[PDB]
Amino acid sequence: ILYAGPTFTHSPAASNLPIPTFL
Amino acid sequence: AMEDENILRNAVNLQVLKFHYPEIESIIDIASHVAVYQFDVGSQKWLKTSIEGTFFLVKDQRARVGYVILNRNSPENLYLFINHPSNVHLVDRYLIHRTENQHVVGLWMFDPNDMSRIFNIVKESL
Amino acid sequence: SFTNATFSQVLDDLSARFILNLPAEEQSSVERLCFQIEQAHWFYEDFIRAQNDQLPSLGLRVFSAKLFAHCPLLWKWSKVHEEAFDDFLRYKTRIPVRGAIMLDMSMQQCVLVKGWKASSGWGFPKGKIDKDESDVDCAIREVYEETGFDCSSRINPNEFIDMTIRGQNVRLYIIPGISLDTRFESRTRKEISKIEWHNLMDLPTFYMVIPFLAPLKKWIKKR
Ligand SMILES: C[n+]1cn([C@@H]2O[C@H](COP(=O)(O)OP(=O)(O)O)[C@@H](O)[C@H]2O)c2nc(N)[nH]c(=O)c21
Ligand SMILES: [Mg+2]
Ligand SMILES: [Mg+2]
Ligand SMILES: [Mg+2]
Repeated sequence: ILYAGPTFTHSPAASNLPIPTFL
Repeated sequence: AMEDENILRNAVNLQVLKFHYPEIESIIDIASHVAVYQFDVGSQKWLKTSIEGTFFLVKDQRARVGYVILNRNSPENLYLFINHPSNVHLVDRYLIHRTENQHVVGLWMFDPNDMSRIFNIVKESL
Repeated sequence: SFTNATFSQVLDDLSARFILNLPAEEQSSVERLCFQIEQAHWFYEDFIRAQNDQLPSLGLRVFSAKLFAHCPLLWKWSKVHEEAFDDFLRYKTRIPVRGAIMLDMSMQQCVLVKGWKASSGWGFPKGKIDKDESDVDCAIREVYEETGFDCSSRINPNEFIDMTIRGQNVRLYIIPGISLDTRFESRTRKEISKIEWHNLMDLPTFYMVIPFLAPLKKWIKKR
């Protein structure tokens, strides 16, 4: 209903980021 | 009224950007919020750096295209140049920028439309 | 670097950093703008007033008034700022707050946290809910935020104490079996100064904990 923290504050965890083969 | 707010918005934005980096000339585009990450090679894992802020695709007085993140968590901002568009990759929900000196930065843009638009601008800008 | 920067240049920065380029989803209401004002205040107090000592320490209400009279987007609310700010903290004191009452393996001691300023009293690790996150995810987010301990594998969503202090709904999940050797440390920039255990018998049947002492003791005697 009411919130104190926006969505962009909940940035995805570091594990979510992709790992392409060249990394 | 919508265009008036955009005029005052870009005016204050540009004045603040010039306040931190006087070499900046204009603002090409803006993303509402971007979380920055760094991929640790040798550790083979992504590190979440606390650089969260507004994203400013800018151009300096020497025609160099770069981007500035006004970090909301600390005064340490992030100003990085894009010397060639083949260093930015649209992979999954993130952009992967390989800086000139073999640094891998991962930008997560809160707005997916901002991700696609920023990515397409960089791919067309050079 | 604000090492020497006028208060106007500071307010210009804080405008472009927290207010003027927000996502449109929360730039529609007035209270939602004031929550970013509170974020810009913590930045000004902790960071900007640390590179330029000449800048004054301002209360949240005073700082908001200066920034509302400064940023052109906010000029509409500058005259009715006292009433709009009254609506802001009237809004904030109604957000649901979730936390966890972490009991030890003997169920005779609990984990309490103390606020940053030395005057602030003790209380359970709790915090306000964010947009669209669940009550349990909120309790996990804020207990990890204020004590650095992850209770996701330990929280029981069916075992909680629901309270409505004033207009603020507070829910604290009872998590027993927390070992006394477990390490605690806050992961915020302020807000939490101390984290210690307290004997439940040593609590007053200062603290904002009293309301939960009646249900908690009945819950422990059951087990
Ligand atoms: C993260 N943080 C929290 N505080 C203080 O923490 C108090 C509660 O802030 P809160 O984070 O909204 O609490 P909650 O989510 O746990 O319910 C405020 O009164 C602030 O003074 C903070 N105060 C300053 N100056 N800077 C910060 O970064 C900061
Ligand atoms: Mg709290
Ligand atoms: Mg908290
Ligand atoms: Mg918080």
